[PDB]
Amino acid sequence: MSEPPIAHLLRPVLPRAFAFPVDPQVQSAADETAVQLSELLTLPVLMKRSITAPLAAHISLVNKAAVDYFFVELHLEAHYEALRHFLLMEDGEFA
Amino acid sequence: LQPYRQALLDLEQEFLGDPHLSISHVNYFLDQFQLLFPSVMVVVEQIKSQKIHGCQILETVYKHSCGGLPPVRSALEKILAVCHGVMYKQLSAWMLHGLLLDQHEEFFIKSLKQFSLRVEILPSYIPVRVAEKILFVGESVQMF
Repeated sequence: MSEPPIAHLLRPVLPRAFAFPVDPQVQSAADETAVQLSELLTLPVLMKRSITAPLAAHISLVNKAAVDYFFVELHLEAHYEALRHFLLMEDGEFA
Repeated sequence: LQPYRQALLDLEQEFLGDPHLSISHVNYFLDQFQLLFPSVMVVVEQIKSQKIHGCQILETVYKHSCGGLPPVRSALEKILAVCHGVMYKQLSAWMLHGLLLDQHEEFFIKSLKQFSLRVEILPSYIPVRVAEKILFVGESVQMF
């Protein structure tokens, strides 16, 4: 339960994590020359969506990060747990 | 029609070369075109009167691809190669990225609805059976 906010290991994932896109980004530029060379575009004009795809990588990191701060750092479940305990009267004695 | 342009250009060079060349000389050099041009005319004339639409043009030339003049046959064949490029181009997507890209024209494919073959338009030389495989691949990619 307390494994997710490691913080010190979170950093290593990132250089590896953004280096991993570099590998597609490395082939894509050269292959962009091949795609450009082939019939102007070998694939349909709409295929250019492949070039903007890396954005997702940043998106994943953003969401996961927010969750830990919102959850373990801020111990949110406890706030829901107490609200249930006192406002919905789960705790028997207090009610 | 490009070679006709080159030929006319060349004649001038000879006239520049010599100041007195008979018209008959002109008749001889341009007389290979005297026959190809009338023929290509009907290929277009059919297109305008019948309001041939979309791929149906691909067949209209192909039926005149059986022409009894060897030059005309080679001449028209070049055009079909050019036109196929687009068809190959539109088929390059529906089969691949599962999306039709057509406004008013068609590539013989009209979810699991709005997507079906147009028998009228289908070119004859392409067999109906292969078209079904194509339809299957595009619908297949579209669903997943």
